[PDB]
Amino acid sequence: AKDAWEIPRESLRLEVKLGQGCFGEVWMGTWNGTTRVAIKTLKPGTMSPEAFLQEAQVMKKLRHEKLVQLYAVVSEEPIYIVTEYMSKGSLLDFLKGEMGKYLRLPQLVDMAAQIASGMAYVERMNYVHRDLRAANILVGENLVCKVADFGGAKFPIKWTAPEAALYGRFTIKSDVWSFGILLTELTTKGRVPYPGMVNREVLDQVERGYRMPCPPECPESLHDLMCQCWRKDPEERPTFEYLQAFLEDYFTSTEPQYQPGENL
Ligand SMILES: COc1ccc(Nc2ncnc(-c3cccnc3Nc3cc(NC(=O)c4ccc(CN5CCN(C)CC5)cc4)ccc3C)n2)cc1
Repeated sequence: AKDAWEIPRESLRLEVKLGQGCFGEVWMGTWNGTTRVAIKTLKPGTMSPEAFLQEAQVMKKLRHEKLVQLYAVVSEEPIYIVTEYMSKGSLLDFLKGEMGKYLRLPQLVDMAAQIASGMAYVERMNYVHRDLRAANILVGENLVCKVADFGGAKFPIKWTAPEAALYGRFTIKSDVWSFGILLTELTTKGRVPYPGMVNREVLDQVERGYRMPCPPECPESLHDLMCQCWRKDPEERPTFEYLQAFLEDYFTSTEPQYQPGENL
């Protein structure tokens, strides 16, 4: 006796290795021979089985067309987590790669709108992401983007709100700060934010009120949105609901005069 999420081990086929960790592996493959899936492995005796199925428990109560969807679990060791497959890989890779170069503002704002949509769901459900950035966004056909999480210790300090990096105060509002940084990533073809700066200068500078400038060819109105996401006070930051609707309507309500340029 166990979950309706459980599947028989023969229904899974692991076709292509998408990468490795110290806790296991991730593969693209097939489920019931018909459906393309992403499959995550737990190397047994390298981390708690309970600690691995934590994610799966969380992903069970999560269901949105812009969050990576859990498909199934093999909940006894060797454990397996199975999700939908996103054919185009990370937004980060997609932005810097050969696709990057044809993306203009209308595709990029649309992508931001989807991510804001997935995040407004996270907001509605009172969850926190904690590592929102282009490396945790997945791209599918048709420029579908979805919010993922691939997993102190380390720090993506550059994407992380000050009250979070410094005192561990992670909220939906610290995700909003990150979303602002993700907007720069989307407008610079995936360049690392705060160019030339290192972690300590970023922390020193942002604390004194430095904010990245408007990217080249990015409308000021979009840079203003970023700046609202970067307000010193976490509660001055807007909601993802606001963000989602601002970006959906962008080319009618905010930049109706927009003309394509060289990069954006
Ligand atoms: C060329 O290169 C590639 C690479 C990838 C792909 N296509 C692909 N499509 C699908 N998934 C993967 C994928 C790749 C690598 C690792 N994981 C992947 N997906 C995946 C994702 C998850 N989990 C999540 O995304 C996730 C998302 C949100 C949450 C919410 N929490 C966040 C944490 N908070 C503190 C609480 C709330 C929790 C978990 C679990 C299991 C798997 C297998 N790749 C194609 C080509």
